[PDB]
Amino acid sequence: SMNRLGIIYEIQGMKAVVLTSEGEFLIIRRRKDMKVGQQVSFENEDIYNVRGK
Amino acid sequence: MEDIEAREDIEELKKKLQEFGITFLDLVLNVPKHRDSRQLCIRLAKMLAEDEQMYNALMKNKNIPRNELKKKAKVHGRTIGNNRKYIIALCLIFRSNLNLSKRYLEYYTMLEHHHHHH
Repeated sequence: SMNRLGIIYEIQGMKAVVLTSEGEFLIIRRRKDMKVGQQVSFENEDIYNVRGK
Repeated sequence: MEDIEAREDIEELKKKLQEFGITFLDLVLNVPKHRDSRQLCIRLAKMLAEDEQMYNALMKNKNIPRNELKKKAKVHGRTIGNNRKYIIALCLIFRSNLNLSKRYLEYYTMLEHHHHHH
């Protein structure tokens, strides 16, 4: 319910590191439309957590 | 015409990051939590790429010219060190063949036309 547009920088198994429309490198859920170098419009809810502490 | 970047250019950027000891995963760890933070961090990277002397120091030292960034950006060394791998990545993007990602970063950082966090 909240879209983030970004660019795919690396495919890592079942997940992908993408840029967001805020320039964040974030790991999201891998999709059909994924190729390193392409843009993807995804949900903010596709975004994983690295979990930081 | 198309707005796509090439995997070979993405990974060429990665080959440079490998020289610094940075992966795309390192970048995710260094991602600023909120807007104020990331506009600031990408802006640091921007001015680091905007200056050839800074960029060249960055490449040769494999680290950011922290003192030189600090005098131009007017930030804390703590800010620089926490986001160091991240700042390097965007700096490289502005001078690398990643023109679409450059465009994303540049438009995002110019959004400080109204920037008072209160």
